[PDB]
Amino acid sequence: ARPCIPKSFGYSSVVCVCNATYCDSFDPPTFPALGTFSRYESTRSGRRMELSMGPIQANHTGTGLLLTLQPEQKFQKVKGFGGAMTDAAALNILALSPPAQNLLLKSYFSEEGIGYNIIRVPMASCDFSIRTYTYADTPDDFQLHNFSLPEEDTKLKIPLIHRALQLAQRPVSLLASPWTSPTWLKTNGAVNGKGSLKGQPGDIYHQTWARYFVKFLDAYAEHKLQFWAVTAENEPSAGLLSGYPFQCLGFTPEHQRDFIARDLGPTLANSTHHNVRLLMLDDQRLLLPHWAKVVLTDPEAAKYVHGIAVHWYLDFLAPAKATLGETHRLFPNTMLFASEACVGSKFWEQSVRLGSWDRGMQYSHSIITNLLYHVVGWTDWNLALNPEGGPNWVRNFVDSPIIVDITKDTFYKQPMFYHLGHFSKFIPEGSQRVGLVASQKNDLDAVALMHPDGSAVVVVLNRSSKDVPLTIKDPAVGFLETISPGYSIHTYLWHRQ
Ligand SMILES: *[C@H]1O[C@H](CO)[C@@H](O)[C@H](O)[C@H]1NC(C)=O
Repeated sequence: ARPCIPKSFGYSSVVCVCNATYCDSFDPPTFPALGTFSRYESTRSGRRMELSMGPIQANHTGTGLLLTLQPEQKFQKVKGFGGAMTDAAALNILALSPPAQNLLLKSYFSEEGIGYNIIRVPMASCDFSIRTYTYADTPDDFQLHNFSLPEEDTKLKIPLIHRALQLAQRPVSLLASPWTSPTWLKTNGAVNGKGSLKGQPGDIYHQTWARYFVKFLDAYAEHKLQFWAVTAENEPSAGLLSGYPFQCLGFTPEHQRDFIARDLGPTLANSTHHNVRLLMLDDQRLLLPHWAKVVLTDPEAAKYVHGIAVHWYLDFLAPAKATLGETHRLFPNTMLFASEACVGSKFWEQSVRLGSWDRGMQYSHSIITNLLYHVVGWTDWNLALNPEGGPNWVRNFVDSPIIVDITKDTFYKQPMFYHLGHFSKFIPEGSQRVGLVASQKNDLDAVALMHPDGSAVVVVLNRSSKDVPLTIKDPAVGFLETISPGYSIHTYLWHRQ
């Protein structure tokens, strides 16, 4: 194990420096006997996922807040955690020396890292690319004979994905999402701007688009990479806003409904990739529960939809109860998955804030809220960016857990990285969220889950400045006496047998 090498850039906290020959890492996991718990702590004051151990006694010496585990109250099962392998992220990673590259990849997917098991893959270009393009830019090739993968996939994205799964501690699932389709298939013949597919669901246009997903999946299959799921379109509501800058393809909720039912679903279901999951929406949760009602209430469409994917930033504000909550109630069997979660856009804030503890807290808090509202998985945006928040052919407006400084063969791990880690590293796929009852009103954000092996995992986030005394109870083991320091994030682990 190697500790974090702190560096400050004038913000609330520090970043962990990593170069070609050094990067903070964890030792293989070793779970303690019954009556003992493990604590991983990170604090704005510097500490980064530091490990410590303590006892779980049958005696309760705490007189403050009490969180009781209710393993019997069971909810959703976790799919996993990850990030997007965009053109930008791959260019930044591939800009470091090979040795540095592996330390970065291990940071994310290795047991020595935080164990990512999900990777979102853009289908062709998006705003985080250094050039506009699709897999079939040659006009009027409805049978997609010239469909092919550019250097971005074959030289950048794909090789990095392979290297990721190799280092991968756990099985990694791949999620694919399109931004725009060839311009000749669109009403406005542009990669961006207000424009949807031409004609209506069912014609040669929509059929050509549907085929495109299959062509993508084949091309990747040819490269020994199979996907777990695909989104019907990235942020489809954006393609309805006149003059949208990023590559898009607008779909009204009705249009997505007819498209899934008429073209995408049938075409996918009739291909050798029929086992690939189809996720709808993949947009801001403010569009729920409406978008859900329009699509899922149509059997011809619903039968093809495995789950609803949501985005929603952090700098802004949204009500989870009215959005994720209501949607689960109306459709309890359609999983909710977070396909994109970024932050750092406030018009007054710098795009990339090296060491910002606030942005980290926004991730852990947002992940906790999602978990409390049935979400089964999390997919961060760009896996890595430069200090300017790029490259982005349109404009930099978001941060990233890892920032690469190309000119010094070094990369920085932001508070964001560890906050994500507090979850992704200790919540393997298959884990199931369970009850965690607070004895009284408090200022902490907590969530409990049960590993597939039965052990317990509890994350406690303290966004306040004051230290909060806390007692955690597992009816089967006893009481865990601890303290949640102001501006900290904890993750407890313990055997229940
Ligand atoms: C960065 O890695 C360690 C950590 O600070 C440092 O000692 C080393 O000199 C740096 N790498 C190089 C070769 O500059």
